[PDB]
Amino acid sequence: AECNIKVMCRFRPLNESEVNRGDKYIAKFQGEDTVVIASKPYAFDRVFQSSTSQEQVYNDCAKKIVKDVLEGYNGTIFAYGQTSSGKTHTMEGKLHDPEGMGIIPRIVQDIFNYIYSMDENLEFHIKVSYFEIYLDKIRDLLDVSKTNLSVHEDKNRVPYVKGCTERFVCSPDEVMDTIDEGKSNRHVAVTNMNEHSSRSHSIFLINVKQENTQTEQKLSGKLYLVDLAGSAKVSKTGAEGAVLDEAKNINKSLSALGNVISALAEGSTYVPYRDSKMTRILQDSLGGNCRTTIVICCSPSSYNESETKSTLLFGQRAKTIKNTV
Amino acid sequence: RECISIHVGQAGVQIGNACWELYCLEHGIQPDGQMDDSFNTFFSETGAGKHVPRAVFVDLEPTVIDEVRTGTYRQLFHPEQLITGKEDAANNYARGHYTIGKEIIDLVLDRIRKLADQCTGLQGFLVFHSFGGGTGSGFTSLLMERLSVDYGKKSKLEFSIYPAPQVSTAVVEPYNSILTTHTTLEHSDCAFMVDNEAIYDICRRNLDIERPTYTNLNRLISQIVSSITASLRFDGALNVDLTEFQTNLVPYPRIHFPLATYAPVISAEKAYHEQLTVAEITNACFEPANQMVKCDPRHGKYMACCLLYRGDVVPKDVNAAIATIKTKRTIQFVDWCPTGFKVGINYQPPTVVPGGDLAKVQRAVCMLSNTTAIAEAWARLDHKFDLMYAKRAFVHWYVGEGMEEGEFSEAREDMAALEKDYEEVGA
Amino acid sequence: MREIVHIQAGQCGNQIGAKFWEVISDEHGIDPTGSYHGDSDLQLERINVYYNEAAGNKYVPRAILVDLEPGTMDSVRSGPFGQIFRPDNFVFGQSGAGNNWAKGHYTEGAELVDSVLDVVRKESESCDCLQGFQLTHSLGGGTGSGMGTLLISKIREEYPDRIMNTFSVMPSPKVSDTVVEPYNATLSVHQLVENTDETYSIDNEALYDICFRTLKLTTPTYGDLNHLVSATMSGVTTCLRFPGQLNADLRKLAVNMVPFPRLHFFMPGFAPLTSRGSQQYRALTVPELTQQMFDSKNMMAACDPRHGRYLTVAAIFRGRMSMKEVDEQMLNVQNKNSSYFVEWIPNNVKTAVCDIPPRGLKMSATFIGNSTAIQELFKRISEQFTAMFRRKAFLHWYTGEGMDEMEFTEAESNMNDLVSEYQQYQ
Amino acid sequence: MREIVHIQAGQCGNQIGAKFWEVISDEHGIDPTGSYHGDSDLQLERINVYYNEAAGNKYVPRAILVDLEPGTMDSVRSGPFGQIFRPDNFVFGQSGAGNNWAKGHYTEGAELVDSVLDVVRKESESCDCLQGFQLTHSLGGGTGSGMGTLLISKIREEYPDRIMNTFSVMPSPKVSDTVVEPYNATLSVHQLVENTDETYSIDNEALYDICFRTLKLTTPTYGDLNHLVSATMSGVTTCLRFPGQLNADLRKLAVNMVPFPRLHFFMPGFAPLTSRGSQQYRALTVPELTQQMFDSKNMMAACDPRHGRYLTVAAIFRGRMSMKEVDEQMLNVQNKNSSYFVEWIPNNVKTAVCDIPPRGLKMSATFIGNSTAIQELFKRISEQFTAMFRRKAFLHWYTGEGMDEMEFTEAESNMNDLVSEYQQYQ
Ligand SMILES: Nc1nc2c(ncn2[C@@H]2O[C@H](COP(=O)(O)CP(=O)(O)OP(=O)(O)O)[C@@H](O)[C@H]2O)c(=O)[nH]1
Ligand SMILES: Nc1nc2c(ncn2[C@@H]2O[C@H](COP(=O)(O)CP(=O)(O)OP(=O)(O)O)[C@@H](O)[C@H]2O)c(=O)[nH]1
Ligand SMILES: Nc1nc2c(ncn2[C@@H]2O[C@H](COP(=O)(O)OP(=O)(O)OP(=O)(O)O)[C@@H](O)[C@H]2O)c(=O)[nH]1
Ligand SMILES: Nc1ncnc2c1ncn2[C@@H]1O[C@H](COP(=O)(O)OP(=O)(O)OP(=O)(O)O)[C@@H](O)[C@H]1O
Repeated sequence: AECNIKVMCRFRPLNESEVNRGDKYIAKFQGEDTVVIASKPYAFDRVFQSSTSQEQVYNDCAKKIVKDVLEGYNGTIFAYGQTSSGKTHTMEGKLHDPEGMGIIPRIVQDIFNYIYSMDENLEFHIKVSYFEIYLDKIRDLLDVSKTNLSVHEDKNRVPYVKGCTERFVCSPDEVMDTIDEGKSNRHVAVTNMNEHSSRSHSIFLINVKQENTQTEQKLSGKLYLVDLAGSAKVSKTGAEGAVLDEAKNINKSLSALGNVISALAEGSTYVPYRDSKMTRILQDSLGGNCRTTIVICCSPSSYNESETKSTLLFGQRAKTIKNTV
Repeated sequence: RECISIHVGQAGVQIGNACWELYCLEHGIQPDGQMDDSFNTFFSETGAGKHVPRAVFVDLEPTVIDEVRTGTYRQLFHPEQLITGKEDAANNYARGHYTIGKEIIDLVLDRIRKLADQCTGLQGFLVFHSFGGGTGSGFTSLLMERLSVDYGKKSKLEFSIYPAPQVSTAVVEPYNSILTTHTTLEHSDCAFMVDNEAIYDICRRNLDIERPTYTNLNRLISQIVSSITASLRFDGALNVDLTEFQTNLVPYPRIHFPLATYAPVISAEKAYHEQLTVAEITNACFEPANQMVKCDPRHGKYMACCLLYRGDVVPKDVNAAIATIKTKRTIQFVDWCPTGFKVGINYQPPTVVPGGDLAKVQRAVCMLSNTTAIAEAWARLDHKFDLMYAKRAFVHWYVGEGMEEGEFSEAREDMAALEKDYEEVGA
Repeated sequence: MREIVHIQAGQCGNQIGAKFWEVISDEHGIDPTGSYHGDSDLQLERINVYYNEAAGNKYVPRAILVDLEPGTMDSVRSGPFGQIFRPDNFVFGQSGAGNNWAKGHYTEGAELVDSVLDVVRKESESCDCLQGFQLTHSLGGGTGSGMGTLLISKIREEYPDRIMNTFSVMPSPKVSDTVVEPYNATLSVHQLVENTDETYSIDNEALYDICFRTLKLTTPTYGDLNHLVSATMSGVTTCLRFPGQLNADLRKLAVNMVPFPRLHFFMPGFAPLTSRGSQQYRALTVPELTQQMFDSKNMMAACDPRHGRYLTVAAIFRGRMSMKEVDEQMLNVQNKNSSYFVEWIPNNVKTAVCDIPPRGLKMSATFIGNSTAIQELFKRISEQFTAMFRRKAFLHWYTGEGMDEMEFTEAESNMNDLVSEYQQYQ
Repeated sequence: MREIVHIQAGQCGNQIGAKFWEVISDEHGIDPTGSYHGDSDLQLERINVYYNEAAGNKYVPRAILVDLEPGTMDSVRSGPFGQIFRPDNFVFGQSGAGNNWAKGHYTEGAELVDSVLDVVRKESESCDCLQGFQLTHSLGGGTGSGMGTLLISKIREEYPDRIMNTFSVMPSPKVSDTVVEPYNATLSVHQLVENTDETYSIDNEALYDICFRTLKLTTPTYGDLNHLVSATMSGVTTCLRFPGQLNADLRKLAVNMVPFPRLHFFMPGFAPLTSRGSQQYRALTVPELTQQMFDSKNMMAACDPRHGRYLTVAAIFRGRMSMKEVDEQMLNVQNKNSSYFVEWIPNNVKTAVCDIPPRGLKMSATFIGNSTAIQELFKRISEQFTAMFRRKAFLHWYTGEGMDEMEFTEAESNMNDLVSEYQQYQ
C-alpha cells in the first residue's frame, strides 16, 4: 500500500580532469547503508563504491523492479547529480560492449529474457517512446519533424505524454536499434568539465501492456527510464553562449524537482507538481502508484565538495517520502 | 598621486551625479567643464583651460544614463565615459552578472585599463553601488573579481548601501546581498557601509528635515567620501594617504567591514546658535543614534578607529578629546588593540553647496570605526534569509538564470563562517 | 530601448486598449492626428518605447488590434484617437466566435493566427530591443479567451526569454453578462498559468463598486470603467517612460512580485480616486493616499484582502515626494496588519517612485497586490464550471469544433490546482 | 498635537454640533468656504487640533455626523457653515429609529456601525496624537441614545487609554417632547457610566430658564438654545487652543473633577449671559461674574445646587485678568457657603485662565460643577421609568428587536445605584 522511495549512492573513480589538478579522494564508506563525507553521516539503502562494475550496480538496484513492473505495478528509475557525476555512464554507457552497457539495455534484456521463460498464454505487447527537453519544448528524437509535444491526462487524471513516436517492437534487438537512434539524435554539447555533456533530460518510456489468454486479465505498466542532466557551475564549467541558455532549462527542471521533493519531505498540502513540465511526467513517480528508485550520483573530488553534499541531503530528504502504491 | 572612481547601479550614479557636483565646486570648476595640483587626483588637464573627471557611470538599465547626458552637467562629464546597457537587471544577482553582465564587462574593463595608462599615480580604487538590488550585486561582483586578477595589489574602497532591519525598498534583497557577499568577502580590502533608515535619522533629529529625499541624502554622503580623500587634495598638518585605511583598520584580511559616521550635522539657523569646537563633535560622532548604520556599539567592542579632521583644527586639543573618550567607560575598546586611534588633520575647511541643506562650519570630522557591531546585523540578515530559504521563496528566478541550489548553500555557510569569526575575534 | 509591443484582443480588450493609448497620449502630449505638441522634453525622450518615428514628426502606435468581427474596428477607428493607429495593424476576420472558446482556439483563430503572427514579427524586428508584450483581453467570450490566449502561446515559443504582460478582466457571479462565461474562464486560465509570467486579475463588479462608493458617479458607462483600468496600465509602465529616483522596470516588478512561477495573478489598484465635489476637502499628501491604496474599496477585484494574506505587494508612486514618508508609510501598513502579511517573508512591500506625475494631478500611486484572497474568485468560477460540467451542459457546441471533454476535465484539474496552491501559502 | 475627534449623533446632537463648529470658526477666523481670514497668528497656531491642512489653505473639520434618517443632514449641509464639512463624513442610513432605544442599538445601528467605524479609524490614524472624543447626543429618541451610546462602547474597546467627552442633553418632567423618554434615558445612562469618563448633564428646561430670566429674550427658538450649549463646548477646550497663564487640558480637568470613576456627571455653565439692553448697566470685572457662575440661575441643569453639596467645581476663565482676584474670589465663594461644600476635601474649586477671550467679549468664564444635587434629576427619571415599567407599558416595541426585559431591570438597578452613590457623599 505504501513503500518508501529507495535511494542509492554511486561514487566513481577520478576522471582525467581531476587527477591532474590534484583532487583528494574524500569518499569514505562505512558498509553499504552509511557513507561519511568530512566526518558526518549520510544514511542510504545501498552505497556503491568506485570499484563497483556496471553489472554489479544493476543486480543490486534495478533487478527487483523488472519483477515489480511486470507483476502489475509501475516503476521508475531516474538519477540525480551534477555534471561529471556519472549519470550517462550509469544509464546509457556504451551499448556495443557487453560489460560497459548501462541500466536501460539491461532493463530491456531482462524484460525480454523473462518473457521467454513464461508460458505461451501470456501475450505481451511492448511499445517504446523516447523524447527529451530542449528550448523548453518536448522534442521527440525518433522523429525530427515535430519539436513540441503536449502533456495530457488519462482517465484517472494521471499525466502522460501524447503525440510521442510510439513504435511497436517485437524483438529486443529492435529496441537497441532505437536506443542507437536515440543517442545519435541527442543534442550533446562540449564544455570544460565533461566532453559528453548531455544538455537534456532524456525520457525513455516503455508502456508494457500484457494480457493472459486463459484468465482474461489485462494489466498495464508505465516504465519511465529517465536520464537527467546536472546543474553545471558556470564558474567551474564556463557556460557561455547557447549552452548558457541550456543551463537555464535544465536547472529549472532539477530546481523544480528540488521543490516537490522538499515539499514531500516536509509534507506540504499542495505538493506543486505543476512547477515545470518535467515535474508533471515525474508526478506518478514521486506521488503515484510507482515503485520509484532514485540513484544519486556524486564525485569523490575535493573540487566539488559543496555540490556533492547537496546531492546527499537531496537523497536523505528523498528517504522519508512514501508512494501511494 | 591619483585615483579613479566608478559607479554602478541606480544607487551609484545617484551618488555620482550628487558627489561630483561637490568636487567641481571645491576646486572652482564651473559646471561647463572649465574654471594647480589639488584637482589633479580627480580631474585631468584637457589640453588648455578644460578638465574632465576620471570616472565612469555604468548601468545596465538606460533610465539613469540619459538624464545625466541631458542634465545640467553635460559638458563636465565625458560623453563616451557615460556607458549605458541594453537590458535591466530586475533585482536579480544572476541576471546582472551572467546574461547581461558578460556582454558589457568587456567594454568597461578595457576602458578603465587604457584610462589608467594616461594616469601614473593610481593609488587604488573606490566604487559606489548597492547590494540591495541586481546591478550593484551582480555586475559589481563580476567587476571586482575580474579587477582583482588583473591588478590585485591595488586597494578597493567599497561603499555599499545595505537595507534597514524593517525599512526596505525591495523584497528579494537578502538573496542579492547574501550571494554577492560570498565574492566580496575575499576580493575587497575594505568596505564601508551605509543604511537607508539610519541616514534619515541623521537629518531628522539634527537637521530637522521632516520631508527629505535621496538628493539630500547624497549631499552628506559627498561630505563623507570627499573628507576621506581631503588629505590627498590639500596639504595638512598630518596628511593621511588612501592606503592608510588598509593598514590601520584591517586587523585580519577577512575582517574588513568597518562602520561609518560623520559630524557636525546642523541646519542654518542652528549653526549660528550652536558653538562649534572639537569637543562636542568628538562626543557626537561616537553617539549611537548619529551613526550611518543601525548597529549598537555598546553591545560590541571597537577593533580600530581613525579620526580625520578638516579646517582650522589644532593638534593639542584633539589629543585631549580622544583622551576623554578613552576614560569614558560607556564605550569599550577591545583588549587586542589598546592604541585604537589614528588622528588626521587638514587645513582645507568643509565646503557647502549653493542652496544646500547643510550649513557652513569652520571644522568637521569623519569617523570610520572598525568594530564587531556588524555581526548582529549580519546574523539578522542571515536570520531573515533562513525563513525564505526554507520555503524556496524567489528561487525560480535565479535558477531560471542558470544558477542552482549549490551557491545558495555556499553563501549560507560562508556567511555562517563570517559569524563564526566575528564571535571568535570579539573574545 | 526596451520596446513593448502592444496587443488588443476581444471587444473589451480593444475598448480598454483604446483608452490606454488615449490616456498616455495626453501624458506625452500627442495630438489625435499623430504630431507632437508636448510642453516638456522628457515626454519626447521615451516616446520610442511604444511609438515609432515617422515622416513629418508623426508617431504611430504599435497596437495590433485583433478581433473575429469587423464592426469592433469601425467603432475604434471612428473614435477620437482612432485615426492615429496604423491601417496595416487592423487585421480581422468576418465570422465571430459567438462566445465560444473552441471556435476562437481551433477554427476561427487558426485561419487568422497565420496573418497576425506576420504583423507582430515585423514590429518586433524593427525595434531596438524587445522587452515584453502588453495584452488586453477578457476571459468572457470566445475571441478574447480563445484566440487571445492562443496567440500568447505562439509568442511564448517564439520569444521564451521575453516577459508577457496580460491585463485580463474576468467575470463575477454578481455581474454576469454571458451564459457561457465559466467555461471560457476555466479553459483560459489553464493556458495563462503556463505561458504568461504576469497577469492582472481585474473584476468588473469591483470597478462598479469603485465608481459607486469612492467616486460616487451618477451614470457610470463602460467608458468611465475603462478610464480606471487604463490608468493602471499607464502606472506600471511609468519608470521606463520618465525619470525617477528609484526606477523599477516591468521585469523588476516581476522578480519582486512573482515568488513562484504560477503565483502571477495579482490584484491591481489605482489612487487617488476622488469625486469632483470632494477634491477641495482632501489633501494630496502621501500618508492619506497610502491607506487608500491598501483599502479593500480601492482594489479592482471583488476579493476582500482581509479574508487572506498578502504574498507581496508593489506601490509604484509618482510625483515629487519625500522618500522618508514613502519608506515609513510602507512600514506601518505591514506592522499594524501583520496578521494579513506572511511571516515567512521579512518585507513584502515593494516600492518605486517617478518624478513626472500624471497630467492634472500632483501626486499619485498605483497598487499591485499578490494575496491568497484571489483564490475566492477562482473557486466560485470553479463551482460554476463544475455545476455545468457535471451534467455536460452547453458542451455540444464546443465538440463541433473538434474539442474533447478531456480538456474540460484537465482545465478543471488545473482550476483545482490553482485554489490549492494559494491555500498552501495562507 | 492632542487632536480631538468630533462626533455628532442624533437630531439635537447635529444641531448643537453644527453650532459648535460655527461659534469656534469665528474665534479662529474661518470663512464658511473653509479659507483662513483671521487677524491674529495664534488663531492659526492651534487650528490643527480640530481641523486638517488641505490644498489652497483650506481647513476641513473632523466632524463625523451620524443619523439614521437622511433629512437631518440636508438641513445641516444646507446651513450657513454646512459647506465646510467633508462629504465623506456624511454617513447615514434610511430608516429612522422612531424614538426606540432598541432599534438604534441592535438593528438600525448594527448595520451602520460597521460603516462609521471605518470613518473614525482613518481620521484617528491621520492625526499626530489622539487626545479624546467629543460627542454630542441626546438621551431622548432612539438614534441619539441607542446608536450614540453604542459607538462609544466600540470606541472604548478600541481606544481604552483615551478620554471620552460627551455633551449629553437629557429630558425633564416639565419640558417633555417625547412619550418614551424615560426608557431611552434609563437605558442610556447604564452604558454611559461604564464607558464615558466625562459627561456634561445639560437640561432643556434650565436653558429655557436661563434664556427667560437672565437673558429675557422675547422669542427663544432652538437656535438660541444651541448658542448657550455650544459656548460651553468652546470654553472647556480653550486651554489647548490658545495660550494661557494656567493651562488645563481636558485630561487635566478629568483628574481634578472625577474623584471617583462613576461620579463623572457634571453641571455645566457659562457666563456672562446678559441682554442687549442690560449691557451698558453692567461692569465686566471678575468679581461680579464669579457670583453669577455659582448662582442657580446660570447653571444649565434643573437641579438647584443648594439642595446638595459640591463635590468639585471648575472655572475655566478667559481674557486678561488679575490672578489675585481669581484666587481670592474662589476662596470667598466656598468660605461663605461652607455648608454647600464637602468638608472631606480641603479645596473643591479648580481654576484655569486663558489670554485670548471670545470675540465680542473682553472677559468670560465657564462653569463646570460636580455636586450631589444632580441625583434629583436621576430619581425623577427613575420613578418615571419605574411607573411605566411596573406594568410593562410600552415594552412590546422594544422586544421586537430581540431586547429582553432583564436589561430594563438591570438599567433600573444601575439607576438605583447612581442615586445612592451621590447620596453617600452628601
Ligand atoms: N470594463 C468594460 N467591460 C466590458 C466592456 N465591454 C464588455 N465588457 C465586459 O467583458 C465581457 C466579455 O468581453 P467581450 O465584450 O470582449 C466578449 P468578446 O468580444 O471577447 O467575444 P465576441 O464579442 O462574442 O466575439 C463582457 O460580458 C463585459 O462584462 C467595456 O467596454 N468595458
Ligand atoms: N436645545 C435643543 N434641543 C433640541 C433640539 N432639537 C431637539 N431637541 C430636544 O432633544 C429631544 C430629543 O432629541 P432628538 O431631537 O435628537 C430625537 P433623535 O434624533 O435622537 O431620534 P429620531 O429623530 O427619532 O431618529 C427632543 O425631544 C428636544 O427636547 C435643538 O435643536 N436644540
Ligand atoms: N541612500 C541612497 N540609496 C539609494 C539611492 N538610490 C538608490 N538607492 C538604493 O538602491 C537600491 C536598489 O538598488 P539597484 O540595484 O541600484 O536598483 P536598480 O538600479 O533600479 O536595479 P533594477 O530594479 O533591476 O532596475 C534601493 O533599495 C535604494 O535603497 C540614493 O540616491 N541614496
Ligand atoms: N563509474 C565510472 N567508472 C569509470 N568511468 C566513469 C564512471 N562514470 C562515468 N565515467 C566516465 O565519464 C564519462 C561520461 O560522462 P557523463 O556523460 O556521465 O557526464 P554527465 O555528468 O552525465 O554529463 P551531464 O551532466 O551533462 O549529463 C565516460 O567517458 C566515463 O569514462
